[PDB]
Amino acid sequence: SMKRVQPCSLDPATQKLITNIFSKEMFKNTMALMDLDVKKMPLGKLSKQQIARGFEALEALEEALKGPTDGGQSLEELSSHFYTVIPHNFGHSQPPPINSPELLQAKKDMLLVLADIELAQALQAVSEQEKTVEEVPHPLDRDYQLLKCQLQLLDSGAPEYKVIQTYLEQTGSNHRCPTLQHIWKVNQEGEEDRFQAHSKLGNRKLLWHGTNMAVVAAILTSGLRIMPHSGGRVGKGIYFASENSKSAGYVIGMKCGAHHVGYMFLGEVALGREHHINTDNPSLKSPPPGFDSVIARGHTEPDPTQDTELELDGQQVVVPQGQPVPCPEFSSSTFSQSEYLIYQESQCRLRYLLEVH
Ligand SMILES: Cc1nc2c(c(=O)[nH]1)CSCC2
Repeated sequence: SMKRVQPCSLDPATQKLITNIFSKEMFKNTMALMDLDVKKMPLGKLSKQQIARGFEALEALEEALKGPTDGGQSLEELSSHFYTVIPHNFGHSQPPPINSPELLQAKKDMLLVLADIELAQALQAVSEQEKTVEEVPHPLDRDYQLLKCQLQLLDSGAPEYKVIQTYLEQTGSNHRCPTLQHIWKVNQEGEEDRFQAHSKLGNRKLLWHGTNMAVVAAILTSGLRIMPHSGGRVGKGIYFASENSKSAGYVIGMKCGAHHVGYMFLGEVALGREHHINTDNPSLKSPPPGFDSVIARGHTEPDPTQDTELELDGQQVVVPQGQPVPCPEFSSSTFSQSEYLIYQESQCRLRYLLEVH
């Protein structure tokens, strides 16, 4: 007969977060923003098979792009097949040909977001145990438990609160300053074991990772990942910034009522011996031999003399506290702001999640 729904155990802020990151409207908004046809590709219709087939179309396009003219299919023809697999919407005009490396990576980045949307759908599937029991958790407790990631809301007087607020305020944009609403301490267990492997590795820094809302659930469940087909200015790794304003550019938020809500992570990254670069290298898949990280160095860096430390699981972790200052050694760099790169998932541990407006 009628199953009982148990009261929610979660505080209001965490309830709102959980509502936001599993929101169907949000997921569909993200798809429409990536030019996808949500009518032809419903959320409940998304499959891993479809996404794999899309990546296979992009791989064929990549091969056609990298040359030469070998008498294969045209770029228009191979685009047309991609759009059969992954329906796009451009006001019912024909979609554009995927005919440049820039556009190709954009379609790769899109499919990676769609893969993390699919993940959140699959995660929500009702299990057979859940159908037999006569009392069920509040839907938000259920969704929270699916993450298998401990979240703890921080209050104003938490040991790290002011340190994190200062990091945000001092390294964020001077005019378009993102407003802190909430901070959660993040404990994704199953990250801990692989992270402990790097315990001898010094040079740890708390670094920003801005993200769109559509991939937050996947990150909470899985950690920050190096996905096949991922890339960027410093190659195939996980990207962090010491400047909030740099990471805030990657925060795709959503309109709530009269405000715009978005999410940013702080990860503890074991950088070890750093290799500094000053020119883009999209082909990097690891640091040079003897290095543990690659730092694309910017014209500016948060004033190192203002750096502080937090103790996280018995380790000292550098947290920038200073406004960006010019670095004369990197004044001719192709990077205005630094991008911090690691090339294995175990060198980072999620530590904090911030809600910003
Ligand atoms: C998704 C994401 N990308 C990057 C950053 C980020 O915070 N998020 C900062 S470095 C440049 C790339």
